[PDB]
Amino acid sequence: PQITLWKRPLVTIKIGGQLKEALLDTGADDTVIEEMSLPGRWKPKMIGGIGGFIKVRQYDQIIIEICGHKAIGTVLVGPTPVNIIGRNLLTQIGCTLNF
Amino acid sequence: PQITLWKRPLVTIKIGGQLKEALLDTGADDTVIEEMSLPGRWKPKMIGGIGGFIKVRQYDQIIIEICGHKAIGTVLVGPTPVNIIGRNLLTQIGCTLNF
Ligand SMILES: O=C1C(=O)N(Cc2cccc(O)c2)[C@H]2CNC[C@@H]2N1Cc1cccc(O)c1
Ligand SMILES: [Cl-]
Ligand SMILES: [Cl-]
Ligand SMILES: [Cl-]
Repeated sequence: PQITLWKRPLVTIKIGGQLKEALLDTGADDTVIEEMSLPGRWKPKMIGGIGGFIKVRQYDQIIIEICGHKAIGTVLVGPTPVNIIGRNLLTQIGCTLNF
Repeated sequence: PQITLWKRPLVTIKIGGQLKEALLDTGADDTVIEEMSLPGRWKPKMIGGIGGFIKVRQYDQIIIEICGHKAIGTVLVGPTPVNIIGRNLLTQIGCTLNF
């Protein structure tokens, strides 16, 4: 699809068998999702936000659907204001910026 | 142009007679620039996300040139670690997400 930016670019994702709303965020290096259960071992990760740094949990090779497009990759879990699909997965689904 | 997301989508902007590097950020509602002088009245605002909030100065009707495209809108100025072009200006240059 082509998504304009007059409103927040919110889409539906599927992760852990559940539908969630998430923001397509080209300003985010990484994908971060609100607290939920994911399989496997995790590693620590620091995000640098506009207001400061924050530590989250990194899960690798997680299955996730974004607007119906299947992806498998790194998902961070922590206290994000909104679920964020960052560049790591935007690249997987072939998303570009155009003007 | 078409901009892939393998790396941060940084572009050159011209604002207030100055050249700066800024991030095209579809997850940002607003545009926020590091400390600099801008003309006109301003009012204080708080903007935030995963790492906390920062206090910024809101300037309205500011002309910017983003990667060669002129636009006008509100620009926030404050202690942001990265210059951010948000949706309020991305729309004006015709920027969309495509996949
Ligand atoms: O921390 C923030 C942040 O505060 N904002 C909000 C913001 C920032 C500037 C202006 C505005 O109106 C809103 C977000 C927006 N996209 C990534 C901005 N980030 C960075 C981020 C987020 C998640 C994962 C990452 O790897 C990086
Ligand atoms: Cl990944
Ligand atoms: Cl505006
Ligand atoms: Cl449009």
